[PDB]
Amino acid sequence: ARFCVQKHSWDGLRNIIHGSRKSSGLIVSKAPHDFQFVQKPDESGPHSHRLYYLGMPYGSRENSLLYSEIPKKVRKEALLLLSWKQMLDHFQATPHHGVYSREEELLRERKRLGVFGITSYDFHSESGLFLFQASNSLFHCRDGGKNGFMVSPMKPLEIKTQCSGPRMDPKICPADPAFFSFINNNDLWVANIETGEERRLTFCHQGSASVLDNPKSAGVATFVIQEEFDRFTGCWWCPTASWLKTLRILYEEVDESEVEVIHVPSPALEERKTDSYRYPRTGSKNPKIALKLAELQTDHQGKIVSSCEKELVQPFSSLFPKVEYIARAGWTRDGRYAWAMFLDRPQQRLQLVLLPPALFIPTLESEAQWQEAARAIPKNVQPFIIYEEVTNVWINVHDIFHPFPQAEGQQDFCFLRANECKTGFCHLYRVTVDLKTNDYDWTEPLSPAEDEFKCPIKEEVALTSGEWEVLSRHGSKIWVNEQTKLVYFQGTKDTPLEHHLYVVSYESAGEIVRLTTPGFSHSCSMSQNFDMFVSHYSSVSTPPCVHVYKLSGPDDDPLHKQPRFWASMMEAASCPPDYVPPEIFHFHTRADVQLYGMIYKPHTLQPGRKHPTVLFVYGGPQVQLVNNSFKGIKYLRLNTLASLGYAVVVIDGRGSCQRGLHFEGALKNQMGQVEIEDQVEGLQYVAEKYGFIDLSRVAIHGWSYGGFLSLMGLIHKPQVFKVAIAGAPVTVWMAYDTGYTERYMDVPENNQQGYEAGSVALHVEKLPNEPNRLLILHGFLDENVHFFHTNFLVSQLIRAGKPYQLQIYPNERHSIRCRESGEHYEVTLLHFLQEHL
Amino acid sequence: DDDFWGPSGPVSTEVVDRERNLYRVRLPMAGSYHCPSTGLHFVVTRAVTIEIGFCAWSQFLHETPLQHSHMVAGPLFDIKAEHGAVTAVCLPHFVSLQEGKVDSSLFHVAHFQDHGMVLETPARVEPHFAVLENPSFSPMGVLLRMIPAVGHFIPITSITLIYYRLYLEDITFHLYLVPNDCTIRKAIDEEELKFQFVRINKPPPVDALYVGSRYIVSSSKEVEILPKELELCYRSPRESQLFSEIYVGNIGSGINLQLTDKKYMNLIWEALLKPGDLR
Amino acid sequence: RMIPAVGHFIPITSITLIYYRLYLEDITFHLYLVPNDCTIRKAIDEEELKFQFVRINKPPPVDALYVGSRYIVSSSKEVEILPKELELCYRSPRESQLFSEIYVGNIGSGINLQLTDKKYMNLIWEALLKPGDL
Repeated sequence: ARFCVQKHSWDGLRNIIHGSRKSSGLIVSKAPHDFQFVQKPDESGPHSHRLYYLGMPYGSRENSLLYSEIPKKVRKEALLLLSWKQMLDHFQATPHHGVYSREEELLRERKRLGVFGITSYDFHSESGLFLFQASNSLFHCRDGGKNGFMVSPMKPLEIKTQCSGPRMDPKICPADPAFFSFINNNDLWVANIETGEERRLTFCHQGSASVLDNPKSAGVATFVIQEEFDRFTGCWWCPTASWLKTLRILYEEVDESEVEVIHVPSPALEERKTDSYRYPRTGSKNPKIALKLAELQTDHQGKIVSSCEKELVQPFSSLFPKVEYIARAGWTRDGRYAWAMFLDRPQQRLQLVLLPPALFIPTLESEAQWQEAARAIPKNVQPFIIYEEVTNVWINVHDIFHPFPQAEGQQDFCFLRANECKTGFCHLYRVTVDLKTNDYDWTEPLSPAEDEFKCPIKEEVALTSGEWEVLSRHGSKIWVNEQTKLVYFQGTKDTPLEHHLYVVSYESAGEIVRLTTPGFSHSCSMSQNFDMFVSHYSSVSTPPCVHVYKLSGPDDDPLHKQPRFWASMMEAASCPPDYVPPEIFHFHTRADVQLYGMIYKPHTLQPGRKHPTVLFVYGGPQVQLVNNSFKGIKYLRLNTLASLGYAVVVIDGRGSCQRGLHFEGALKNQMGQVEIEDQVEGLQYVAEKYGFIDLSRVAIHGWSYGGFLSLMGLIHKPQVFKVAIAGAPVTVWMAYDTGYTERYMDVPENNQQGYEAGSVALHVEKLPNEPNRLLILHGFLDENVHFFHTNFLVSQLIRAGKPYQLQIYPNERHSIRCRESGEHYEVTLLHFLQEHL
Repeated sequence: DDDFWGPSGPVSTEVVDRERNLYRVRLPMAGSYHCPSTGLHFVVTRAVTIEIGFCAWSQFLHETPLQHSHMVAGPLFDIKAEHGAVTAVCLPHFVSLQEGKVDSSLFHVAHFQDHGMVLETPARVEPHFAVLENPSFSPMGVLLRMIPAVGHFIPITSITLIYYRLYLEDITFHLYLVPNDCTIRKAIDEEELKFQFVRINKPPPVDALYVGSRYIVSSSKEVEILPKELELCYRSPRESQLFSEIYVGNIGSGINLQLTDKKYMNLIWEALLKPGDLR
Repeated sequence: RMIPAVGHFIPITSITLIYYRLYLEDITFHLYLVPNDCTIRKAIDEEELKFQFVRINKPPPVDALYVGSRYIVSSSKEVEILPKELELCYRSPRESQLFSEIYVGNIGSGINLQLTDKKYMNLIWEALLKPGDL
């Protein structure tokens, strides 16, 4: 009755994988990136907008800056497919042979950029100035405003310098586009573009070129912040110039003296040398942080006359105790305040704080002069904790925050805020708060209480509500139009499997209006004028397409402006030759909880049959595997698995994202113990609904959390899973960083019971005695989850005698990048199932 | 014939510039003409100087992301005339339809501009062309959706080209197998000419071949054959096209060149070439 | 935490250009392995024409090769290859253009020329050079 997979040779498997990748259907390899819309005067030509973005038009394997003219009065019956015009004439932006310096390659690994060339850029609208980093250094060009829009590509101008290392993180000053800033050799620098002069404002890094001896850093994000909170900057420009022209820059200075150091092999294997990282493991000490200003004054010709740098009149750690992280920070649009978001250590109390620039005084070591600065501060200057969010599960960190430029109402301060711990779901709120003052005496030090600078709420109006949530992470934002009192956002109001665009009046919280067509998942970006928007969407059965829409309608009622399809920038492909799109389903558990999923039913199926199955699994938080998007290019190996006769079952059990807090809050302090029961419950269900599932031959397979879950299944459910192929697993939980483990697992001092039963390396005696029931894969250069985790597991297997197999990827970090390591990963994957399942 | 075929009489087709194949003919009256060498058809109401020019798809496509969703379906022409001169135009396309395997709605006509490209729907699809009423003079060609370069194995009314070189009691054969396009044929003939490789005409495959399908070239007389398996794929006339080199060195009057599918070993095309048929 | 992304790679088309020069009876061949493009041929044609070299048309590889592969140039022993390997990779047009030269005294009955995959030993190309092409 059963069905036995065909046996192939090793070269045969290599050939079928090479063929399945050749038949991919000529993917674009990149969709148009972040856009910018620039209006044009109508008398200048037939077009009305110019649209700038990033992409690779299949020509080169190099992401590049492109633009397109948005026509005027396009005719309806015929589809218009906009061009992709080059903007930099024959300028390659990847380094020679595609090898990056260690700083920028580590940053690319932190951002997961798998493309070469210009990855991001900074753009000043008024001057129309483009500034970016390409090859090994900074470049800039001008197309927008006074220069007049271009027709032919033009040459980018290299910014000459005298620094040694690489110039990181360029940022154009909004108040004046003649200057910019950057990070060099772990310190901060400000430079001019016209006069070519530079200046250094921070003196923290010795430059001794040894991570061990120079721990301090200024205006740069540490590791745990980059990885587990997704903030890739440490400096921020003040958007207004104060009156000589004075400019401000808020930045942070980190002190990593007491952070534990570890060694990681380097991409140069022959040297047999390692690189050291400040890696704070769970329970250890995080670095010391602080916030500092850095003024600088210029004259009419653009010369930096003075350049000071100030600090809080009290030690940062004194005004704000129980503060472990700086999630986000920035200014308001008038320049009257600088704000930041503080997280405590258990990650259960986030709070917005508002800081006036007047609280920053120059660094005066002479105690006599310092007591003069602490005397000259105005009375109404003090920190303002506008908002505080306390939960019982954990605080997910949002970027969504939009303060309104206040008129001469000295008491009030109104802003939107996507709060999530109030109802259990991420919803927008319009909150107005009165900035109460106390007229502190900064000369005498103060030990702040729990409610020192907390200002009382005047109103708190929910704008959205229901059993759904507003997209707030992974680069999702909101667009607020203050001429019509609206707010555009993205959420899952329709169904948890789709991302749609919405709009609602933030003055009167009326009815929400969807702006995208149902049946797809949309990733869209508005215009700054709120008349056009581009949407990138797809579905399970359709590859992505990128259309541009134009909001038309009567000007008196702006809420109901109808979205008109204007033009297209990319069409679907449908991947016809060998791709059967999976089928989404959903079931209930015995605890009455709805879960979703998908199944790749085997090709060439026959009734009264049974196929070997492969329960693909990630299971970890902040990841949703089942949604109505095109999985055809991301996970196509699962289609190849199905093409041979395997039945792939994906299931997003309790713990995943996009379903609220109380749903995700099932992992708290029980990580590992609960996610498998949802996988086996959702695997036995498919045995009822469908009949081709052979529960005798059940595999399991994951990566970096599913690798951890692959091992937990084989321990807890040895009779359900025959084999188990773990990938870059997390074996011991006491050797992972603070930003992630403490969020969910509550440092071992408190959860030593759960750390024991969650670490899979401490239960090695329950693994199978029989051979050929465990494969292990890990990358050698991995710095996210180090090779130690696999290395310590193998050590525990030998102390008990259990068999295993192992595959190491020497030139691969946490993500398989080169194709030869990708092919060899899949070729060896099929071969294990072919023989031992 | 190369001249436009009309009821009154074939109009003399004068070439302006052979380095770009600029032709220009005078429609002497109203009515409906056609040219088979290009596969074009025209329906006009006056006597008008029409200007026909060839141009490669690639140089207009280098900016647009078209080529990953719609596949090139025919030769891309360039038409010039007065506005109220041409009523109907019929653009050729090599896509096979006779079995109805592919739908008759997925076709489109290209209309290039500085903005981008406009993708019109033909007024009528026919087993060898697409109809367009009242055209706006631009570079125009036929497009087919579904990116069938690897998918849908859409039938292609392909053709086969044979080129030869004698060189003192020897013979060497260049065998091209391409989609049906006048631009590709012309580019191949040009590039072969500067090598003294002259063409010889032979009936094409009378069946609908498939995209990306392998085709083993062989013969009865055992000779030298360089690429055993050709492909049936599309590549712009400005590039170089695959073919097969055959050192036939004929010692017998009839050499039966032949090609065979690789998937099902079915025989498709055969042609026996004799001496004397050359110069 | 995000699931690691396996990279996607597609092979590309390519051509192989054969050039020759005859001094008295010795032949110097110039073999070019280059991705199939337009500008590169009409550039390399002039670059070789400067040194009185000329082209000889031979079919390109049918298979789609990956960018970054290495290929052993093999023949029958009567040839001399100063570079024994070729490399398929994009190249800036205004910059230098790599090739492999071959020295042979007298061709006579024609010489074989083969490219072979370094990693798997695949015969992905061939050419039976004869004096007729000269």
